[PDB]
Amino acid sequence: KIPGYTYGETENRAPFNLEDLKLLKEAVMFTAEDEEYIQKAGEVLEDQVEEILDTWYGFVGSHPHLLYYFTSPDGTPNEKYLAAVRKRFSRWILDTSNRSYDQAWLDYQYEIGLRHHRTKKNQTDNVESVPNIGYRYLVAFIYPFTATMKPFLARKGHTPEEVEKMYQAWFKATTLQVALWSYPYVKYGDF
Amino acid sequence: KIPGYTYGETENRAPFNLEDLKLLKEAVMFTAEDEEYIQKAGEVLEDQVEEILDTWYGFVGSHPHLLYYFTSPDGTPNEKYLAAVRKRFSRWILDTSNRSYDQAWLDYQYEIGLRHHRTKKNQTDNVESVPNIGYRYLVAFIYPFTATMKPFLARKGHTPEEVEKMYQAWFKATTLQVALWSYPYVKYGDF
Ligand code: HEM
Ligand code: HEM
Repeated sequence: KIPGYTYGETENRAPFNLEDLKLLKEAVMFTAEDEEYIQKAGEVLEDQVEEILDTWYGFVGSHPHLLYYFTSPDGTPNEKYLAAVRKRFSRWILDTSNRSYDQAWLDYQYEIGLRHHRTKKNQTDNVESVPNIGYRYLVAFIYPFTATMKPFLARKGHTPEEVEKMYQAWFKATTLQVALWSYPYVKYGDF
Repeated sequence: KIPGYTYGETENRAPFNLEDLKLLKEAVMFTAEDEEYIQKAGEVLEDQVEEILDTWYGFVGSHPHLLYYFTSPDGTPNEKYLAAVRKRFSRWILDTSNRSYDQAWLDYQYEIGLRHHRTKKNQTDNVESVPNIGYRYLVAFIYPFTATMKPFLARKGHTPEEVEKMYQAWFKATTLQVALWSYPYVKYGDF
């Protein structure tokens, strides 16, 4: 098992439903054409995942104000936290590419947003760390995550158009997901 | 002479400062190299601006749930609302390419986020319409805005190199800006 990973077992039901989902997917231009390529993207990404996270944490860990979010109260990086989160992140990359975007998925998007927000942050791994990830970086992270991703989508031998649609499906998925994760951060009624 | 366009005149100081902006630019990977390239995006965009809004309002306009936020209580578009908003939106495309991202720029980012949130929505043009634009769509719109932008950066004859640099800079500026806009949506201290 992957510790802390509780997909389909949140227990706890999302405040947004499947109609909300249809409507947000439309805002983000996500169609059945995108579900083909997001999963195609899975195949291309599966065995590259370790190297992706190395480029990811290499970006986080090269900025103090972002590494911050992984630190012990003494301002040193919690190595256990980093490594515990790394694994669920790994699994998310795959989930995005493999789960059906349904009630359970939605329930876990609620979960994940709660884990970034002060509501649930740090309870999953029983670490002591910063209480809240300020929402501004969640939005901002949309850029580096998407953009780091692009080379990795090519590397496994794919024709610019194959890569551009995989990329775009990934861009939309990320945006969509983040948008959903904003729920706990937003003043009630403004979501 | 653009009604309700109050850039530099907001009377109204932003709750995020310029060190916040440096850190957020950093999350978004935005550097001096991007400064140059949005600037260059501007020369390309300037004389296409009208067609971009036609592409843009076409998107808002074929989704009832999105046109929603421009409608009068009876559920029709407030055409006075769209025309007034379209002018300010025009100038924003230009401002993103043209202003230094300084304290002024930042004060107006605050303002704009207030005009989307219930705080100020509908007051600029003195109209009756819906009270709040739910934050979920603000984030979601990052994708359509960015992606609908790419083909326009290509139509003035530039290399897939230059065009890729101008696109990236735009994708970064948009995300960055939206991230800032979320402020009045987000519970206090969670941003
Ligand atoms: C593109 C936006 C982001 C994506 C796609 C993303 C993805 C993820 C995923 C998949 C997890 C683990 C999910 C799980 O628990 O099952 C996670 C947790 C975490 N991420 Fe993010 N993340 C984003 C933004 C950020 C930002 C901006 C930071 C700031 C450094 C950050 C730092 C963390 C931390 C500290 C955790 C552990 C949360 C906890 O204590 O449960 N993430 N993220
Ligand atoms: C990438 C995301 C978005 C961008 C770049 C953007 C851009 C803008 C700009 C530049 C303005 C004029 C600001 C000014 O007065 O100076 C505006 C206003 C407005 N936009 Fe957005 N916007 C975004 C998201 C949305 C969404 C999701 C909707 C929903 C349909 C929307 C609907 C509106 C409305 C109704 C106003 C008028 C607000 C008021 O009453 O003053 N916008 N937007």
